[PDB]
Amino acid sequence: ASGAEVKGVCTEAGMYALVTQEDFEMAVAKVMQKDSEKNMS
Amino acid sequence: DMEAATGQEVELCLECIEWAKSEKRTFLRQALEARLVSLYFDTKRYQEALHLGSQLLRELKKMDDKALLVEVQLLESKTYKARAALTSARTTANA
Amino acid sequence: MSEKKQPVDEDNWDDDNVEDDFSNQLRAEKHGYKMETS
Amino acid sequence: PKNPDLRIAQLRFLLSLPEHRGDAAVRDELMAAVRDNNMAPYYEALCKSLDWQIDVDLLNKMKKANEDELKRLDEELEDAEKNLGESEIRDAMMAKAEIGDKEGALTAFRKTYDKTVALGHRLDIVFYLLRIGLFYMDNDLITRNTEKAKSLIEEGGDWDRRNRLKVYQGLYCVAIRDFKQAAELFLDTVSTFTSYELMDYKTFVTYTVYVSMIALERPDLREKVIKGAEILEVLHSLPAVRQYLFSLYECRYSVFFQSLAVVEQEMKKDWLFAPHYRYYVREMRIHAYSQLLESYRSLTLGYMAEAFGVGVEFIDQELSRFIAAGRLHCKIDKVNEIVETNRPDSKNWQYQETIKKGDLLLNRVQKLSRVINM
Repeated sequence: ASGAEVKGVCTEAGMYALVTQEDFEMAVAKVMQKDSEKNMS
Repeated sequence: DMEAATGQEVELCLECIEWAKSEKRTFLRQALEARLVSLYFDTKRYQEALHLGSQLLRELKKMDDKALLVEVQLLESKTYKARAALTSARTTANA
Repeated sequence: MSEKKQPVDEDNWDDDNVEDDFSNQLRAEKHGYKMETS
Repeated sequence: PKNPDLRIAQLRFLLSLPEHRGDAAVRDELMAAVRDNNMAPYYEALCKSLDWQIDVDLLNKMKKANEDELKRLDEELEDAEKNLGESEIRDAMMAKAEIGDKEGALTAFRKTYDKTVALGHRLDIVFYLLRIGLFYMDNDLITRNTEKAKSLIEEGGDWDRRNRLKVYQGLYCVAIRDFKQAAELFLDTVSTFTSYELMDYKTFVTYTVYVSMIALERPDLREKVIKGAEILEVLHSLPAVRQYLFSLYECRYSVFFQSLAVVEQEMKKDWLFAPHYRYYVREMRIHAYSQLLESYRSLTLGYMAEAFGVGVEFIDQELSRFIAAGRLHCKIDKVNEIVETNRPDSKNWQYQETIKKGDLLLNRVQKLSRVINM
């Protein structure tokens, strides 16, 4: 990730809580999804 | 569900909790703890209803089960911060 | 300076002036016993 | 971990304010001494309470335990500073020395303030100086440490611990007759849920209301008590003073006086109030009478004597000495039993302050500007 993306995931996490590990998990989930969409392996 | 006979209800519940101390079944003791804290709210006990909910939820999000965690988070939101405990029950309930 | 003849010579401290002003009023039941006086 | 030591402070107050059963002070002091090594309770009871009916050796043994404890603390002082510790040798010794006699205190604060390095080194130091002060009814410790803190602790601090320091400041503001800045500093209600400084969040509510039924004017009253339902989810546990505050809006003076007697006895039997609680109740009295008369004028105390209970002679001497105390511009009689709405500031006073100050300071600067030449 481009350096400050940890800060953005922190922002995404705190938003879910509004900070458990699950918060940052869902944070990256918003962040990281797309990449998605298998069935092309 | 017979009658409010408070002489034997909370005592018989603490008995097989002590049997679950002596037999160590996880799902059975959690079944007994969940109704006991519901019975504590029936007379609305002040601290020990909250203290029983604290000592069980040290292990419930620690253990593997998910489904009864939604109820005991929700039962604390009645006895409660209550906006905060409800929202944590919201994000748990979706799985 | 004191060049005269005179060279011859908050816990509650804050609330203390009022206390001596409170030193004349029922210092701290007859208030509550007056309920049953009538 | 000052909550149980705050209960020990309440033990000292029970030793101090009620001299009814001095054995009860001896009781709980011996109960706190038989475990936790707390010998300071035992000397404290020896002094003021009973002279330790049976604790000559039963607590001298645990005093020797505290002696070995302090000696091994001061030995690990050198055993650990033998190794490198970032003021953590002295930090451990100050923490463990904050139990027995003032020996622990003098090996506590003489070994932290010299090498208090970061926010925590003074965070805990000032929390526990607040505790060593609150064990008695102190103010030098519990605010001089806040002075050091201002020099030392926060510097940005936490969104959590700094609220705790502020709540300490408010806790003394209600301990002292600083009837506003307590609730101001107790306005957090989102950062004092439960802490080793919060002897009881319900007692937090007690200290809060015992300054908010005065600081909070009717708008601020409803703002913090009513509107601020955050404390309500918890003050649901102490409905007596709560319902008192509820009447404190509708101005129900009968139950005002009932709960007034109640809270009077309560403060009479509550810490850090013994030599000062005198005003609060009569202040509530005069303040409520202010608005009650402010209703309108052609009214009687007897019509309110019902709300006063049988309060004709009661309020007779009461308001006599209260207006004598220079309070609550109004009019009332005995042969007529008047009530009044008066005292507008923009009648003369809003114009009298003008000279009240532009003569005070006028002559201040005058004499100040007199010695500039003579």
